[PDB]
Formats: sequence, structure tokens, C-alpha cells
Amino acid sequence: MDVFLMIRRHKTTIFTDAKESSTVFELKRIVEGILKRPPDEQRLYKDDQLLDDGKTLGECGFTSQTARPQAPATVGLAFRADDTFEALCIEPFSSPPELPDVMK
Amino acid sequence: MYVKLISSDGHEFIVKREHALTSGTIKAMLSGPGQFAENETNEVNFREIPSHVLSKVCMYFTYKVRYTNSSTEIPEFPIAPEIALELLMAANFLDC
Amino acid sequence: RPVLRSVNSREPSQVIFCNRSPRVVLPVWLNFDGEPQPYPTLPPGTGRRIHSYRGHLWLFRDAGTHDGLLVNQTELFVPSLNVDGQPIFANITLPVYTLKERCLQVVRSLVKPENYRRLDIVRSLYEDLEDHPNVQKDLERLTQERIAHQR
Amino acid sequence: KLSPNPPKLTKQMNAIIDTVINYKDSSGRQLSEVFIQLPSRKELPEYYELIRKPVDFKKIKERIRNHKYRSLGDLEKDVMLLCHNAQTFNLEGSQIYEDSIVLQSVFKSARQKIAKE
Ligand SMILES: Cc1ncsc1-c1ccc([C@H](C)NC(=O)[C@@H]2C[C@@H](O)CN2C(=O)[C@@H](NC(=O)CN2CCN(c3cc(-c4ccccc4O)nnc3N)CC2)C(C)(C)C)cc1
Repeated sequence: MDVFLMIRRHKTTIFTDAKESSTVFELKRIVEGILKRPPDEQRLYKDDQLLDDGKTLGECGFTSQTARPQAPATVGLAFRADDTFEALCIEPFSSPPELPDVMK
Repeated sequence: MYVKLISSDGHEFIVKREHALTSGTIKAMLSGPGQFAENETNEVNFREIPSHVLSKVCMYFTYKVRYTNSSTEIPEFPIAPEIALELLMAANFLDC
Repeated sequence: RPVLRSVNSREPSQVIFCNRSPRVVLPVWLNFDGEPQPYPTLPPGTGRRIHSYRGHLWLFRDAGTHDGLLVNQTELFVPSLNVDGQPIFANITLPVYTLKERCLQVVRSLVKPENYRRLDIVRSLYEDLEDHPNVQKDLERLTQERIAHQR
Repeated sequence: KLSPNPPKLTKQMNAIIDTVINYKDSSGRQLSEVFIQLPSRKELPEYYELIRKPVDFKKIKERIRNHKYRSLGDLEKDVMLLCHNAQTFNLEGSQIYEDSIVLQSVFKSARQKIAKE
């Protein structure tokens, strides 16, 4: 049973899928393979709340109905660097111009 | 295998290659030569397309791969009016 | 006459038109001369038992926008042999529209056609907006496909 | 341009005929379907050349509203005409022929139920 995720840190954004069942740890293993940083240097969030390596994505609240391919759920990323416990920072996306009158 | 797509405003988007190849425009940017002694690319720079759009373009790639050849009922791909015009532009450019 | 028409079989067929799409669906019967006739629309989620005949040819569209839809993961439906009463099932779904055609739908839905050319977009996309989904255009395509598939 | 029937009478006619149109058999199938609307002369010329007084349920429903029928038996006559017409064109044993027969039943049983209750 799959969930669709945007994993986001600063001006990085990773588009991937995982099982509802699969664990926050196992997700960090996918992130290792992409960015090259071990799980013990990561820290994943759902919003501002930090996640637990043991818990399933399903338990953290990532579900079929709230992490759909066309509307993926956002996983926050922060990188430890020895004692550098960096803060969660997500550089927002650009804004669209105001809706032309002909579309109102 | 993952590729990196980069928006006009410098945002990085790390997606699966197969997903990105959905775009003919990208398919032709990746399949040609480059990288000293390599016959395919792993990094693309967009000059026109901003982050809020290219995000959506990836969301689509995800959707397209998931729901092509699926006997599961398909959900509607949503577009907010505000983003519509730019996204149309982008798609037209990207051939997808 | 044409390559896409219903056969006047006269052999009944019980069908379930099931609208699994979020669109209000227009069933379109292709008559014995291959012309499309519209039939009562199915609201989203709704399904209906309907009486048709062996060899009779159907497609399904958004009643409002004439956007194309799928039926058993293909464009045309013809009911097979009923076997022992039990009905044949027509599962109407959305297709995976190209992002472009998807965007087109959305813009067309928000803008009056008299204003397409007042949007800040490439001149080519004015035409693309104006080229509305049409069954007649499609039938040509589907024919010239079967015709090209009869080499 | 026609004197209205008593409101109750028209209501009876509708109940009876809806009872028919709506009736489905054991298997889930609505029998009235094929008979609701005649084919066009272009569509099926054979029918119009052979059947003297064609009629469909659409017409009957319209004749009730328009008050052509003045009694339940005027209505019955026209349903029996339908089913007879069916029976004259489709020939015995056919899924259509027998449906017309069930619908004759359904109709009389509906009449007795609404026009004596
Ligand atoms: C409700 C709904 N919602 C979504 S679609 C839908 C809906 C779907 C289907 C239909 C309706 C239910 N279905 C259709 O329209 C189907 C769908 C499409 O495949 C074409 N089609 C036909 O029915 C076409 N019939 C034939 O080709 C063969 N016909 C030979 C003549 N035959 C006879 C009739 C009468 C007789 C009739 C009235 C009164 C006294 C009569 O004696 N008697 N004898 C006959 N042999 C009837 C069958 C037709 C050319 C158009 C006629 C109606 C609604």
C-alpha cells in the first residue's frame, strides 16, 4: 500500500514513493543512496514534529489518502554534521502572478 | 537511477530517470552525449520554468507513471487556476 | 459504409455502464451509418443496467467538455457474447491525459472562448485552446488507425 | 384544447404505467426498456410497413398527460395494442415476445391493485 513523498531540505526536493508499512529509518536509507549521508546524520519531520526511526510512515500519518502521487506529502529533512544539529529550513517555492481577470 | 532537474530560481528536484523521460524534451536532453566519456546526462537546467511549476511537472511525472496501464479507477490530476497558464506553457515546452 | 459503425445484429445485450470517473459521462452510440447519437448522461459514481445489442459500438465523453474517456482501459466498447444471461460490464474511467491537454481542459474551463486570445501566452496555444475535444475529429483518427492497421 | 380529466384518474393511469415501466424480473433486468421508445422509420422500416398502429410507452405517458385517454380501459387498450404489436413483429419464443406477455400481466395486476384499493 504505497505513499508518495516530497523529501525537502533548503533548495533540494526529492520525489519518491515508499510503503505505508515501511519505516522512517528505511526512508533515510533511500535518502542515503541519493544524497550520500548516513541515517545517523539525518533527521526527518512531518511539519515541525520530528519522526521516530522505529515507527512506520503509516503511524507518522502518511497514508494513501494524504500522500497521493498528484499531491505528495512533504517530509522535512535536516543534516547533523558531527555536533552540528542544523535546524529544519525549507526554501519555499516561487509564487505565480495574480490570476488574470479573464480566468475569474 | 535519479536525475536532478533545476528551476529558473535555482531549486533542485531529484526524481527517478524513467519518470523524467516522460518529457520528450527531457528525453532528448538526457539521451544525447555528455559528461567526458558518457552517453547520457544526470543534471538539467531550466531557464524559463520556476520552482512552483517544475514541482507540479514532477507531480505529474509521478502520476503519469503510477496510473498508466492501471485497472484501478484513475483520480483527476488537479491544477489550480493561478498556476494553470504557466504549467500549460511548461508542458508545451516539455512535450508531455 | 464507414469502418466504425454498429452491426444491426438484432441480438440483445445486457450491459452495466459504470462511471468510475469524476466527470458527468455522455454515452455515445455509433449508429448503423457510423454517426454518433448521444444517450442519457451518467453522474459520477453512478452505474446503470442498459439494453444494447451484440456488435453495437459505444464511446464515452465528458457531457460538458466533450473530453475523451476510457471504457475497460480502451477508447471503444462493443459488448461481447452475453453467455447464460449474466451481463457484460463497461467500466468508464478517466484516461491519463498529457499534462498539456490536462492544462488545456483547466484553462478552457475558467476562460470564455471569446477571451482565449487575451491571455499572456505564446500565439500557438491560442489555437490549441480553440481546437476543442470533438468526437467527429476522433472518429476520423480511430478510423484512419484501423485503416492503417488493415495495411 | 382538451377538457382535463379528474386529477385522481390521471394519477391512477400514471401509477399503473410506472408500475409496468419500472418492473424488473428475477434476474434484475427491466423488461419495459426495449419498448419505451419505438425505432425511427429510417432505423427500422420493416416495423412501420407491417404494424398498422405503432405505439411506444413514451407516447402513452404523453397521452395520459394530454388526457387522450378518458378511462383506465382506454389506457389498457393502448398497452394491449403495444404488446400485440410486439407479438406480431417478434414472433413466439423470442425474449421480446415473452417480455410483452409478462408486461400484459404486470399491467392487469397493477390495474386491479390501484383501481380496487
Ligand atoms: C438510461 C440510459 N442511461 C445511460 S445510457 C441509457 C439508455 C441506454 C439505452 C437505451 C435504449 C433502451 N437502448 C437503445 O436504444 C439501444 C442502444 C444502442 O445499441 C442502439 N439501441 C437500440 O435499441 C436500437 N435497436 C436496434 O438496433 C434493434 N432493434 C430492433 C427493433 N426492436 C424492436 C422494437 C419493438 C418495439 C419498440 C417499441 C414499442 C413497441 C415495439 O414493438 N418491437 N420489436 C422489435 N424488434 C428494438 C431493437 C435502436 C435502433 C435505437 C432502436 C436507453 C437509455
